[PDB]
Amino acid sequence: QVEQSPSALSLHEGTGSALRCNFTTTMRAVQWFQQNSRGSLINLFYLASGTKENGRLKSTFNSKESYSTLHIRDAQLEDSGTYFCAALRATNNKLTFGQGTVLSVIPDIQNPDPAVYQLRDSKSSDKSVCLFTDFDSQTNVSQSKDSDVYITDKCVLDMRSMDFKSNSAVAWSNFACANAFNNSIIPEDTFFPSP
Amino acid sequence: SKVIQTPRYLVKGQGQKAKMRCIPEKGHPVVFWYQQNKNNEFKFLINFQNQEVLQQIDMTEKRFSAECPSNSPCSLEIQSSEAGDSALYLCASSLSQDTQYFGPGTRLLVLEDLKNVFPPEVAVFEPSEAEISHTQKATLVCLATGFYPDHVELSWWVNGKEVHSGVCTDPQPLKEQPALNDSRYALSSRLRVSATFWQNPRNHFRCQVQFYGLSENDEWTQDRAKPVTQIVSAEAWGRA
Repeated sequence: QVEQSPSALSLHEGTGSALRCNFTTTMRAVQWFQQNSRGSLINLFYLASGTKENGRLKSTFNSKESYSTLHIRDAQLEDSGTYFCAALRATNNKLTFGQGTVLSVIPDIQNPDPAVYQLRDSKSSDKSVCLFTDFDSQTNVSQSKDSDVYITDKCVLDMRSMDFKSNSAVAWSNFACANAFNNSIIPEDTFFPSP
Repeated sequence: SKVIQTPRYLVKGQGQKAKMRCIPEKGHPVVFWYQQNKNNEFKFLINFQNQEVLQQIDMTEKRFSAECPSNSPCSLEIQSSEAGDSALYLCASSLSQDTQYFGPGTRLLVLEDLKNVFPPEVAVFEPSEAEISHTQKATLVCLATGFYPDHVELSWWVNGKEVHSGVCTDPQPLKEQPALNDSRYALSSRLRVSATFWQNPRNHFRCQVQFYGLSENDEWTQDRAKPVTQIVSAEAWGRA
């Protein structure tokens, strides 16, 4: 079988790290995958020996030494996902998977502008949601403590043409935006439009 | 390398039959089936070369029938569906050449019955004026609510084309009623555009949710509309 490490990983955008897989029996080959949010296993590498490169990824495999590494450099949001190594036994065409590395890339917010806005339904004016947006990645969004209040985790979107990234979280219920996110710790300077 | 698997999601009640198909790119005669659970453990199920099985899980653990007929898609089928079957069924293929290429898989969920299955309701919320004048940008928010199970795929469409830039969708739906293991779900997504783009009333925005529910085969004996696989959408036009 296999021992993959780390189990979980947080990289700031632009930084790098290495995943490792030790094999506790002798393997003849290894494959590395990235599983995206869609659940798609995307092939990164296949190796029977040596070292290969593939963009910002590097991979090494040594059968005698019984390990493989996967190096990520200059981490991009797109790198987020769960990485697996999988090996073929030397003496069985079935792959044995490592436990996985869950990789989170922390987006670099260039110009934080924390705010909470209220948005109305296109169809019905009375329905509305609250959008907390433009805070830097240091901020965390806490779930609601009230059962009639819904608060999503934070999500980073990337407007590529403008080279602009922004975090946001959504809250709604069946109330006031001014206190929708109160159980979270939000920047002191957070803009609360005066509607 | 371009493996096909259908359906992308499957929901079944206990004791029902669960069938999924795989179609390897031609040139690949070797087909593998793997099961991935929610703790990310993979379990090899079976291996085919041509129409012949090479390897297989332990016989006393085998819960499925499977075959790769000539000129037909590989199928894998569970006859008496049970909760413990709920998982991501992955199909892979290879050509000698040892590399395995995976399909997008079939996400199977098994419930006591199909009575709590509900399609999503979908709504689009328009950017606030305050955000526009403060940031020169405009975020639209889509809410998909009251669906069960969480078998959905949300996409955004701008003037008839699918967009990915400026979009972010929750990784995890939330439970409308966390106390109930039977709770319905909600999901949010944002699409952000420049103020000028939003303010051009010639621009059209649609939030589309593909829901995976019951098929013609499932028996619906209930007062409400059979919650079949369907698309639900909500839209908005740009606004000066």
